[PDB]
Amino acid sequence: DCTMYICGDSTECSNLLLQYGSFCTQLKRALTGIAVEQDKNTQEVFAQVKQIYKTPPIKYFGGFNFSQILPDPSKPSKRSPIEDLLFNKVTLICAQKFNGLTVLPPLLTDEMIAQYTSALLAGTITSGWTFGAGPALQIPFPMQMAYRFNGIGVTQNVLYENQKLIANQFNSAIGKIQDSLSSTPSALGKLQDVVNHNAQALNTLVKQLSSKFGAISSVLNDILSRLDPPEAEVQIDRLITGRLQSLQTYVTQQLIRAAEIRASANLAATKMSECVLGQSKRVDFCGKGYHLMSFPQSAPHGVVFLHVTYVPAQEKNFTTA
Amino acid sequence: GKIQDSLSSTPSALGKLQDVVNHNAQALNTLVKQLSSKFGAISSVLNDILSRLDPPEAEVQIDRLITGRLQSLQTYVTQQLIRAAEIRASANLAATKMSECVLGQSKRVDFCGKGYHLMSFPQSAPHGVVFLHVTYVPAQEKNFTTAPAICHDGKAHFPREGVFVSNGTHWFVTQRNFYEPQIITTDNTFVSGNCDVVIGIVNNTVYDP
Amino acid sequence: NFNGLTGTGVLTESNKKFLPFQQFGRDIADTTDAVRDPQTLEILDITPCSFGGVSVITPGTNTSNQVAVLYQGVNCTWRVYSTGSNVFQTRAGCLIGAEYVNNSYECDIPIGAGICASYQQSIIAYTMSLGAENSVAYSNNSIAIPTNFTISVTTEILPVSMTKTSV
Repeated sequence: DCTMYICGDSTECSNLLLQYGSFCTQLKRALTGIAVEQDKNTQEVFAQVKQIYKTPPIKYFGGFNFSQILPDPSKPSKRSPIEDLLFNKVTLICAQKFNGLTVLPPLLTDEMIAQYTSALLAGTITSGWTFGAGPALQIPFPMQMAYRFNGIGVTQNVLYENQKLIANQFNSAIGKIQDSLSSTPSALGKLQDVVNHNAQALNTLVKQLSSKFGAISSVLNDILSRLDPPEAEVQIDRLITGRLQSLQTYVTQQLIRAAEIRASANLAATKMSECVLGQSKRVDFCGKGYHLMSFPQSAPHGVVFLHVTYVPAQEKNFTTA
Repeated sequence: GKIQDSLSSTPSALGKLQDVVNHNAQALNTLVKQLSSKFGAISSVLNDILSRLDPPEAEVQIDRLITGRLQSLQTYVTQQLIRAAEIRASANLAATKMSECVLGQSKRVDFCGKGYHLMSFPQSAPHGVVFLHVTYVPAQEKNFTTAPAICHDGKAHFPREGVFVSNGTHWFVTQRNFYEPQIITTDNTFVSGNCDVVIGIVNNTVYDP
Repeated sequence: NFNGLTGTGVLTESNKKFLPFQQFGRDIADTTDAVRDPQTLEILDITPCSFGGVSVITPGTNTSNQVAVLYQGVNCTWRVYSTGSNVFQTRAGCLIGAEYVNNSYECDIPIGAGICASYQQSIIAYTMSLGAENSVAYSNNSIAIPTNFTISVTTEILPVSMTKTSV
């Protein structure tokens, strides 16, 4: 708010603000613009298609235990247990809610976000890339791995002779990445630092509420009490100008971080477009090694892309002609 | 025949530049309207202060007026800086899109159009550009039965470019993304391995001249 | 006001341990959210008066004149005085001037937290609808092949410049 931040219930401070005028309106239009732009990033990072699907009931998927990515029916927030553990690892609401630090509630719930992620995962897993271009065209899953192998220039007979070992390796990889996300907190850091960075930004904001701009007190009402308005205004203008420039610097820091996270969100949406809806040949852009699969998982203000990739293991040199 | 009537229908298309134009306009309006303002001054006009008051104590209003004007123009120039940065990034993306979608056929899915991209055509605009992407979309489909392995003479065979299709009346092989019902011939399939390691195995015949 | 310093906000009964000569339970925001009664050994939680935050939801002037208004972060579970048609209690806040239907529709005008409103011969509100839902059956041999092959065109808009100027 313009007034009740920079003033109390003293309308003379608002009168001096109206003497200055219209500078807080620029901050208001800036914050509304960055808020609706963040909402735009959110709605065009996940809601690629309005045609929402759901999973088939049975899992005959070639011995692929997809239980960690499948939405758990026991939990009312029917999301993947991976996402449940991610929410558990993520760590200040009501005290900030009534001080002019008016947090805007998110227009998109985590339930519908998880629903969209589940829908796109189901569409990829039952149709491949066919739903990405146009209508959803279902395909057999071994057909999907065969075409994935042909995407990286690999013939399909080797897949159809060691798909059992491929399934066992994939299940082991799923178990080890489940342990790995629970192993170190470094994976959570790229979102935790953002959350606590916004928290300390608002914290130094509320500290600079109690900042002395050369007056007797940070509060103005006692200054208005001990001295007449012929006297106190020469302090009042200095305090309100200091609060105004502090707000401008805070808004500037807000918008530069908004631009940075906007570029990050654009890159994330690009990777969702490329790595998830198809097999890109951009090396290390869809993960290191030859990219095969990629699944996204939701997170508070974020998304984790897991990537299933080929690496060679055993080799031998031979004479070449 | 769509796109002209598509563009004259709604102003939401060029609104993505109209907002920038009117935002620059209202920014300049704010800068020219902040001349009439109170930076602690008795009047918002300088030579009126210099006329109605003596110099040597008038500068205590002139300096705060100066600081207010400088703060206003500094905020203006920083906001111009951030807009210039983001529009430069978007224009670099636009130049990349012109370099890929117009000068070739990129494989970046849903980047040079929607669906399988074929063509791209640029058209200029006041401080802007629009791209026309001609893409392919499938219309409607039909369901079929799949079997990868065809074992002839106890020998496994896999179709090369396409998959086996079971019409029920007859049994063919087609391409990967569309339908071309084609008879079994040796050039369409590669031969490898035994017939005891695969799922979806089926028995069928092959042609040789 | 109590012993010098003052405050503004509603007062409830605190339920936390206080020390001898403990008078201020100020948090990391340095706000007097808890105070000791200067007469008896009674403890007070201090929570400030709830602000508003007012937005108006209305279609076009050519469209209609019926309006609705949201006060965000208002726990009506009130302070509305002149009420309108009906009251609803979104997680965003307290909304009047509209009614909530039991079906979900397209989010043409978003209110927030999955709540979206529109116009029927009346202003209606609903939960956000995900879209058309269908599941394609999967089998060990189920495949789909397109039959007809159409051509579409898409129009996109990208900025280039702004007005170069000097001062």
